[PDB]
Amino acid sequence: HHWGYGKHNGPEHWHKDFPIAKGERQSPVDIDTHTAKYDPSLKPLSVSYDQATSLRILNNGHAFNVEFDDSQDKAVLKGGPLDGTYRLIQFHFHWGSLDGQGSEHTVDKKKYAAELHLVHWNTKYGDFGKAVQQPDGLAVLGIFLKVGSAKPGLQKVVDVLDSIKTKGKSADFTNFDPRGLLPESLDYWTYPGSLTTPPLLECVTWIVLKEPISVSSEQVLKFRKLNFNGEGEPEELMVDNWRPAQPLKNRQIKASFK
Ligand SMILES: NS(=O)(=O)c1ccc(NC(=O)Nc2ccc(F)cc2)cc1
Ligand SMILES: [Zn+2]
Repeated sequence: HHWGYGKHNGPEHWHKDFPIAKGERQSPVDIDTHTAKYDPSLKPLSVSYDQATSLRILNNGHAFNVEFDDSQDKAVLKGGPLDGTYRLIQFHFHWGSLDGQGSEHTVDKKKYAAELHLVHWNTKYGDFGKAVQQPDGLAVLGIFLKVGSAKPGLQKVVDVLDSIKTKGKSADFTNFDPRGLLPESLDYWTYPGSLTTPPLLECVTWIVLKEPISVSSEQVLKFRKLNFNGEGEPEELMVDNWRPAQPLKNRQIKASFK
């Protein structure tokens, strides 16, 4: 039927509806730290989220998205490998059923418990729908989560999850500050890639931070109580909503740090 993360509709099946799944710049990938090349030409990452306007949180049946007002330059990503200004439209996470898996990117084959994706689109293309049709249309900032101490800036997200348990549920989520989800360092790896879910469009400049954030076991346990299904349908826990690493093919991962 329609795509997902189960035995019968999971990542190994996606290529039948989305042939680009076997394309030349698919994501995620394994980041081989010893093979990534330090690029001294990479500019400092500029994360400008002080005027962010969060609107809503939505369970879309695959993950949950915290959506932002992207009709003005309010929360933007610039610099690093990017040319121009990319506006924040939403963030979401991928996570595991167990602490030993859940991230999409891996680092020297290591899987983290989850991965945060802050999705931005290039303002020169006018809107998000146009941007995903362009090779430099999106910039996604990826941040690994490990289980340890709680992340205080994540708790407001965790506490609203009871109100969006099932597919199609949304709730107001204003005045949330995404700066509270960032690690101390903005050192990153970067490569050209794709959306990690269908339609798997090859429109993403990936910027993956070296430094993970820590979240508590209670925080990630609350992610795993979410449902892929809609209300009134058979319950399937929303866990392991990650795509495994894809072949790097003709790409070099660049590092901003030595
Ligand atoms: N996991 S990821 O690469 O960050 C990502 C980000 C956004 C989407 N897709 C999305 O938000 N909307 C969308 C809808 C229709 C399209 F044709 C393309 C994107 C999928 C994966
Ligand atoms: Zn994602």
